[PDB]
Amino acid sequence: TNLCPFGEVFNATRFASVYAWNRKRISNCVADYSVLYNSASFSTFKCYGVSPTKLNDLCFTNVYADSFVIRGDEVRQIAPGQTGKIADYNYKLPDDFTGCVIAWNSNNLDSKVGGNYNYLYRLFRKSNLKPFERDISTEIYQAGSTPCNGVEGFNCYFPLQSYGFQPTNGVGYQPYRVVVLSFELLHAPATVCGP
Amino acid sequence: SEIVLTQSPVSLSLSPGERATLSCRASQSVSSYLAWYQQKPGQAPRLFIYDASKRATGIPARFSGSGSGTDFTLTISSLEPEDFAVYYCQQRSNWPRTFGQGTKVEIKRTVAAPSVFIFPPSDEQLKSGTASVVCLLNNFYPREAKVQWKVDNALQSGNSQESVTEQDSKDSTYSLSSTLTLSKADYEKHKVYACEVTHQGLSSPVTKSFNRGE
Amino acid sequence: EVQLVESGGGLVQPGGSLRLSCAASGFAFSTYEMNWVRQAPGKGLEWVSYIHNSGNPVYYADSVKGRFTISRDNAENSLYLQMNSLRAEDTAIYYCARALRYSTSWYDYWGQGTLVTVSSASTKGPSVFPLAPSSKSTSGGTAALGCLVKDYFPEPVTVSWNSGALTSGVHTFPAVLQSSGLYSLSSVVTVPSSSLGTQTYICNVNHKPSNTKVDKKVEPK
Ligand SMILES: *[C@@H]1O[C@H](CO)[C@@H](O)[C@H](O)[C@H]1NC(C)=O
Repeated sequence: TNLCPFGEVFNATRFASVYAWNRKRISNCVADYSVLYNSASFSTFKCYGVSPTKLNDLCFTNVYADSFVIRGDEVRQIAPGQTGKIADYNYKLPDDFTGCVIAWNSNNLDSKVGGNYNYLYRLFRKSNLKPFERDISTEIYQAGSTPCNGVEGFNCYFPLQSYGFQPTNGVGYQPYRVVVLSFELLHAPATVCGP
Repeated sequence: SEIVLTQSPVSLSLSPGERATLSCRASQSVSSYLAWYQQKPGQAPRLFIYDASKRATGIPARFSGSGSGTDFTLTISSLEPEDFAVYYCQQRSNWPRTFGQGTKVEIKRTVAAPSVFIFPPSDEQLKSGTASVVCLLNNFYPREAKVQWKVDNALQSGNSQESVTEQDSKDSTYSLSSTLTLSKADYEKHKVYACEVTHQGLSSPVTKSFNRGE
Repeated sequence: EVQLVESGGGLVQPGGSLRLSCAASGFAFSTYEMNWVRQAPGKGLEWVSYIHNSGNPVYYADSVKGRFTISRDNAENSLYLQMNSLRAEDTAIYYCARALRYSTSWYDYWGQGTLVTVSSASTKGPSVFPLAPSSKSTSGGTAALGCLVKDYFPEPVTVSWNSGALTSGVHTFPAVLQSSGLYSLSSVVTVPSSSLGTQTYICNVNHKPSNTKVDKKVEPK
């Protein structure tokens, strides 16, 4: 009767930046997923491939819990077949995504008077990320003919940009904490059933 | 080894709209790791040029820099009034990021003799055991001025102490104050206190005088 | 708005210690290299210490090794400098410097700086004496007058005239450190020759390290 540690993910004091999105593995435990949606405390709870209800009657080998913070008008990008700065350069989901995307407003926790600049997103990148790719490189982005030589300047940009969340921002500009559950069914006898 | 950056010249006096060139020589090769800063009095420095040719954000085009190895030049094509300040050069090829000792760019101007005022000690200060006599040199261009105190027409040295303002933003002049501090006992031992002032704008050293008992 | 607020300065007895703190806001402080730069009064710039955004690459000026140590908090966005075994040589304004990403030494943005003064002298307020205008000055040209601010140890003083209403012609001179170890300073203003009995001029001398506010009327004798 080992219960899956969802409290560590959803109730974490600090969430990671989207460019450095954190990944947690759920294995060898019981996950009663129904308490998650049958709580009505989130603003987005979509499941793809699998169905959110009667979802805890299935067995998987491993469950991945990806967590990060984006603003309100980028939550729609956390979905299969989406485009945008977050989907292209920060966090990409496969077209064949089977799993659940969970988000809720976190203006009370991640916004500060004068701006909370701890949360970052990747603004410049040559090519789109592959699905489930983490790019933490902070190399100066060359957008011109002259070499940057590691110094930001004309046509040489630092790849990461700060959200600067403020409590008086618009809802689309407000911070949202996102948890992505990936259901991976490897060959090993399924270790996360969760009656 | 401490990479010594020696700047040139020590001071530079030019009129607005003139071209300005500043030197910074390194003891050993820094390659291209050198930048230029600008600092106005009572303020933190401001990055202008970096990597010996690249301009910082918001730096106007009239500023430029070149050079490599051990010799570097900063160029202001046409001096605006707000470009008159102190400029430092800094290297990042060896810890520690040593600086030059500064090149100060002052406004060239026409000659102006100062207005001279002498101030006797206050009665309130003489209720203390000290007496301070203050000579004021006001609004003169050439910063080079000579001030000699005279007590019964016998000048001293050591008891005066000078202080010079920055070039006033408006008339581009300098103001100097020399302070002759004496004990009350020695102050009430002599009779006439005078301040002789020599300057380029003065065709004769001007003295201002007062007598102890008004 | 990008901000850099240094604090924690002040007086220290020679051989004591301090800790300075830098409050960053308006930018991703965790992605920047940080530095400390001193400037002694009337002298040039000297680089003090360097810290990487990760924090392990640490360098100091050779003259302050073993005595100074630098630290940074990427969560609370704060830079610190611990100073130990302080000498009178360390008397300077210590700026908190913000370096262009991964140049390690081209300082984008500077704080206003805080003044660290290391000396055995004790805090003392300033005596304020007037500098009365010359008796029988002139008819219409100019007359000069001011206050003399003498014998205050902590260096910053604020001298204004008529509560900031008298600004033209004012010359607040730089201070000079006397043989005693105490600072002395004059502030003078030039005013119309025949306006002395009609108009009143008054100093506003302020010394923050002593909670002192001395106003002084300055009129002829
Ligand atoms: C987070 O905490 C709340 C209140 O303590 C609790 O109701 C909720 O179940 C927790 N989240 C998870 C995933 O357990």
